[PDB]
Amino acid sequence: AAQTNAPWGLARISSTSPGTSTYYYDESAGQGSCVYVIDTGIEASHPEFEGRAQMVKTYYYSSRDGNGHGTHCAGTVGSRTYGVAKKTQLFGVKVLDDNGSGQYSTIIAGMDFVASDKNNRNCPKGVVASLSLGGGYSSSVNSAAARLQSSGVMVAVAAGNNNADARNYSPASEPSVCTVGASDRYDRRSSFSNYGSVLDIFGPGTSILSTWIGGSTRSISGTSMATPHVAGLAAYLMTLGKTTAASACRYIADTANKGDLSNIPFGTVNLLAYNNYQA
Ligand SMILES: Oc1cc2cc[nH]c2cc1O
Ligand SMILES: [Ca+2]
Ligand SMILES: [Ca+2]
Repeated sequence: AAQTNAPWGLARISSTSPGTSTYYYDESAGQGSCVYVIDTGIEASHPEFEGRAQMVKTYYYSSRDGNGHGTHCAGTVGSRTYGVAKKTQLFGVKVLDDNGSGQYSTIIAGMDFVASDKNNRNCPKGVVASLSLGGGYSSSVNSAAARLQSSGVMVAVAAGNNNADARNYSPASEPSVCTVGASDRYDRRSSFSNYGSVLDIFGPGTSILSTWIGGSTRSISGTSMATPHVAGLAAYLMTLGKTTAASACRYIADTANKGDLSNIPFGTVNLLAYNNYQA
């Protein structure tokens, strides 16, 4: 299948060169898999989700996304027009408030929640967890991320936007999960993207168009936008039967476009997420 005039990030992931505008993908499009977006919530009623999205847990007064960040990330994972895995099932867990902030204890609770909750869901092709969040190093937060991954969920986390070594940032510094850096449409590391040896892969993160609250759309930037590109790609590859939750990150790195990125510091991988689609 092919989405013509697709957002640059989607075209990039199914391309071997920058500057193309068609997103080529397998029609299975991630159906049968499930992706938990642990963020500010998801506007499930948005037309772009076609009823494939649902709030599953809040840690605040309401489960609605009053911020937009979570809805944006979810859209990149699996909305019809802006998503990587267009037929995946989306579950929202609101651990961040409408200002986009949350405390470590509730973020940890949200992760433990997902590890348990996936056991009551029908996700035959696999389960993915997308975490476009993070803060200063915390061994408890890293530990919660490692537990989720070991429970059998493919965990993808943002590297962070401090243009620094991701080793001092928690979600990102946990070695067992998939740490995602950001790149722009000219194949340069995004100027805000953290880097370092803990990064596993890079994904499109600068000026990413996706869904927004109020049934709208908006273009924003961040490793927060790169993360869902690979969470969505993992779901897509899992329903294709190419990999499993435990090895998806390594599989994505193994099959990535290598050496294409510029502005990559020595010691940081030069790998860009690639679906390897051949029609
Ligand atoms: O990168 C991000 C990190 C955190 C940490 C808490 N909320 C966040 C939202 C972000 O977009
Ligand atoms: Ca090339
Ligand atoms: Ca890793």
